Amino acid sequence: NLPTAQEVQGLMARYIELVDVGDIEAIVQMYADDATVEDPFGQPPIHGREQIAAFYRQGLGKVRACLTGPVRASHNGCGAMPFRVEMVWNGQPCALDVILVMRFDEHGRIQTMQAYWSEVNLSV
Amino acid sequence: NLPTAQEVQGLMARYIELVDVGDIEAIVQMYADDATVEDPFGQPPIHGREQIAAFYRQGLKVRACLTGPVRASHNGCGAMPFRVEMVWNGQPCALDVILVMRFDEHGRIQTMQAYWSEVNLSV
Repeated sequence: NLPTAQEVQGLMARYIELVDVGDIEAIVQMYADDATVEDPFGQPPIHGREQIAAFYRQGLGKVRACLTGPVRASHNGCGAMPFRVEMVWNGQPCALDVILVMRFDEHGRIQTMQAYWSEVNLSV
Repeated sequence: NLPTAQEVQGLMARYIELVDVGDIEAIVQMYADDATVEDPFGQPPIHGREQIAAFYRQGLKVRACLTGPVRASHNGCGAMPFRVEMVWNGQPCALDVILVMRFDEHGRIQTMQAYWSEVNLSV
C-alpha cells in the first residue's frame, strides 16, 4: 500500500484503458505474484498468474470498457471505481455495470481485485 | 448474507435516502448492533451502533444521491457510487464516494467501507 491516492487513480484508470484495448499481457503485468481476483465478488478467489492470465483470455480473448465515474482512492493504497462493460451474451450485444475495488502493493502492483456485479447489473 | 442481490440494491438505495434526509437513528438501525464502519477506508474502524451513531451525528445541511446503479453480489454484499453535497465555511462543496457493504443474515449492515479522499472533493 505504497501508491498515493493520485497514483491509485492513475493505476486504476490505466487498468480500464488496457481492458478497453484488450491487452491481456499488459493487464496481467499489473498484478503481483500473490494477487487474487474475485470476479464476480462472491465467487472463489483466482490466484496464480497463469490462472489470472487465463481468466482475462476467456473474458477479453470486441469487449469495450469505460469509466462511468471518477476513481475513489484512499491513502492506504486502495481504490474503487465504477465502470461499464460492453460485450456479447447469448449471441447479443449487452452492457454490464461494475464497480472494481483494488488493493495495490508497495510495488504499485495489484494485490487484490474485487469486482462487484450480478445479473441485475446486466442489460441486453 | 441473507439479502438477495435485488434486496441488497433496495437496502443500499434506502441508505442513500436516509443520508439524504438525515435520519440518523434510522441509519443506525440499518446497521447490525455490532457493525463496523470504515469511513474513509484506510481509517480505523468504528465499532457498534453507539460509536456509529456518534459518527453519523457528527457528520449529518447535506444532500446525497446515487450517481450510478447499485452493484450487488449473491452473498449479501454490494457496492454503489454516490455523491454528497455539503457546506464548508458557508461554501457549498461536493464529495464523490463509493460504499461497499456486507449485510448479515438479518438484512442488517455488518460492515461498511467508504472509499474516497480529498481528491474526490470539489468545493
